[PDB]
Amino acid sequence: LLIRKLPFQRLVREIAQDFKTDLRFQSSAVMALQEACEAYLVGLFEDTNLCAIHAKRVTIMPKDIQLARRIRGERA
Amino acid sequence: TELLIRKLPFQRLVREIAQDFKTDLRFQSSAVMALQEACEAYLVGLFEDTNLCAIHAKRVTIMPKDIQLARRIRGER
Amino acid sequence: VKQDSLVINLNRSNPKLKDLYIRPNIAQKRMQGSLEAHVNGFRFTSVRGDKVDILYNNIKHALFQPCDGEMIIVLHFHLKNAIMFGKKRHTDVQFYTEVGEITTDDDLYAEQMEREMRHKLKTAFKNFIEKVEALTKEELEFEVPFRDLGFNGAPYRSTCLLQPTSSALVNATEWPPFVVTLDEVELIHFERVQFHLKNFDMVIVYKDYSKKVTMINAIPVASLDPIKEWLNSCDLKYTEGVQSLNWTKIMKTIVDDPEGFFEQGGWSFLE
Amino acid sequence: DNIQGITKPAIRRLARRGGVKRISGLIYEETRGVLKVFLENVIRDAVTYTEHAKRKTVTAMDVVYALKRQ
Amino acid sequence: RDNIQGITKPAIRRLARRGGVKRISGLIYEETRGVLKVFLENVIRDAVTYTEHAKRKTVTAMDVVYALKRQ
Repeated sequence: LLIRKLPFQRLVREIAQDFKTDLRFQSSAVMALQEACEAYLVGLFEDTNLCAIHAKRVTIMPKDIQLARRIRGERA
Repeated sequence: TELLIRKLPFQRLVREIAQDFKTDLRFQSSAVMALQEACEAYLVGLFEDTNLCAIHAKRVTIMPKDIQLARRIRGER
Repeated sequence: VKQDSLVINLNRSNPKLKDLYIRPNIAQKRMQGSLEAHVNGFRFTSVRGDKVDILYNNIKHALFQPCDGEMIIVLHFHLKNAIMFGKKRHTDVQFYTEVGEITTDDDLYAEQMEREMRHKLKTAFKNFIEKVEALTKEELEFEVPFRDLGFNGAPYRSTCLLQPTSSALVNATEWPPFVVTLDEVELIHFERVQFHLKNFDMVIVYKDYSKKVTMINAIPVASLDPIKEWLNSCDLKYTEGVQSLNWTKIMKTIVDDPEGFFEQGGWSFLE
Repeated sequence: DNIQGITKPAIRRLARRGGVKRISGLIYEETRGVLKVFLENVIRDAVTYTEHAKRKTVTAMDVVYALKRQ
Repeated sequence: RDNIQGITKPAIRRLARRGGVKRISGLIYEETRGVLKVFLENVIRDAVTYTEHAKRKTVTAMDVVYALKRQ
């Protein structure tokens, strides 16, 4: 709902070339991955936003994402 | 394995929380040690997240604000 | 607006309080001082000779923030009319004392010291308050916030703890403080309220439509219901939405045509 | 292309729904990179469910499982 | 009973030190105390749930570890 579908799957397929390596995705599943991502980034941004607030900044910076992801246990 | 909390007061804490439950409950020593090993591990890890936060605020001393932020991102209550 | 003159009396009755810092400052240094309650006003005696006066008839809200759960104890005055000291004009003047300390990386006797100062300080403050309330014939009252009704939010781009009082929604422990008089609120509207969201913004719209809306950002959903319940006990109506709305545009639209706004069904557009 | 699955305005919309008031210009690439990592981990975990069963086609169901591992 | 008061300030300092905290505000001990009591309560609560599902009155280390997987 929040992202354009077309460029998103161009990313899904571009990723798909690294695995089987012959893979084709059911349309329902491409849609389910987009849904999953949108939710992930929104919630990430919610945590990012809190980090900026902690630092007395309106604006969020990659500093902020990196802190959120660290505490979330994503990338050390 | 290290156990920075003294075992005896930790035990009372576990048995206090043991009321407000099945009023007859016993705990195996291994079960109490497991809880203790878990708790100290949670606190240490939480203190790391906390300290990151204080750094983010350009501070060397951690404050409840730091803990609360950290716990909030983690999804705790 | 010009004030009246402080009426000071020389006599047995002069409720006073020592060891008090004044926010905001008179310099880039913290001016410690003493606060004195005279016939029609408050005198603050600083060490450096700097003296600030506050009139009981200029006090809009008088807040007392105890030290429980805090590192300080506060007297807060929200003023009806901004008064000028230092460079700027200040609607908010407060007085605090610090109760707490910082360890670097078990001392027992020193903990009796702790609770006793915390007890002194807050007895000092209650006994002073009880006098001043009596000097004015209970006509000026200290509103103590209800901590059980509290919630955390980010009005100012810090995350503080906002607490209701009888007449107000309040934070007096962070500078700049946050004071909102409930009687002046038209309605509340909550934004970003939807499942899978851990945080919502709360929008405060004033009866005076010229006044820009006051935002409280990134409040935990868990607090959404407790807050609503408080809003009702205040006869403050509220509404919900997923989307963040442009309020300066909405308020512009309304103030520029206050008539036809209420021809659409008014605030019903919030549903 | 130079966009990895996400357009600058979609990033702004996403961040907007998160409580974000303002955006450092640096965020778009940070968001894009971070998204590629999350997407990979989930795809990676998914196709493994697909070849645990024997299929060369990933279904929606293969995605729901990949997500209950995180 | 307040036995959350028995978990000691030096204990909290020690734990903190290991988390790499250099310096500490005074309100950390009550926050930490509360934080711990909540966490502990979740695990014990979850743990006894495995204990009566097996129809037992005694909590095994097994109950405790399974509960931690929920957390």
